[PDB]
Amino acid sequence: SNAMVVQPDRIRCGAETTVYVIVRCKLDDRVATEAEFSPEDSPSVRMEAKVENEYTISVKAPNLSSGNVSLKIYSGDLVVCETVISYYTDMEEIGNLLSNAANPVEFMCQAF
Amino acid sequence: SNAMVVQPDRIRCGAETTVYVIVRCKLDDRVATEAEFSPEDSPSVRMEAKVENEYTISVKAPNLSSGNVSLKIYSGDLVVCETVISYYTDMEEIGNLLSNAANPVEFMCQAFK
Repeated sequence: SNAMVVQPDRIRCGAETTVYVIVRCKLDDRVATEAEFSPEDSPSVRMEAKVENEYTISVKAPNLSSGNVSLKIYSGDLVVCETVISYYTDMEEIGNLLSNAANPVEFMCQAF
Repeated sequence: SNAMVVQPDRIRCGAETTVYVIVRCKLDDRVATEAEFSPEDSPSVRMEAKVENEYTISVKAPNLSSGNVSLKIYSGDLVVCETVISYYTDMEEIGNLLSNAANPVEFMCQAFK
């Protein structure tokens, strides 16, 4: 799409995180740039976004609950990025890290 | 410096990860760009680095051991970025996340619920 990368696409709940969106089309530095975070079962949230450069937008992600959140970025009534970013809690990530670090396929003495 | 942001600056050991560097000065598109990862007790690893745009470089980070790694970005004999990135393991991050809880009763209630 037009959004090359949304770094990071995963956000930890409660942690102040800055999301960076690199764009392929040079952004118009004359229009207004804002972001919209839409959770699953919650009203949308309108965050002001900073234009770091002709291809880079930054936004301080809001403290939302766990689950998936849709991220839109309007560069002046024009959607320059439409993607989904996921929120997660500390316990969720600890459980995923244990499920990853406790895998007998990671041992594999011969791996065959 | 010339590196506005280097994201991510932390890399999980097993997970293949792409690092993005935003530069303050225009990049020459027609010049070969590479990266140099210097670990603490290991020889440096050189990687092909893609110039994504006039201000953005991307590089696939190599699978290194945990600790701090120095990242140098060369735009053809020209150092455009010099920063440090940290490698971490699964258990290290588990400990870091546990260190963020309020009190042990919280973690116990969340574990036994």
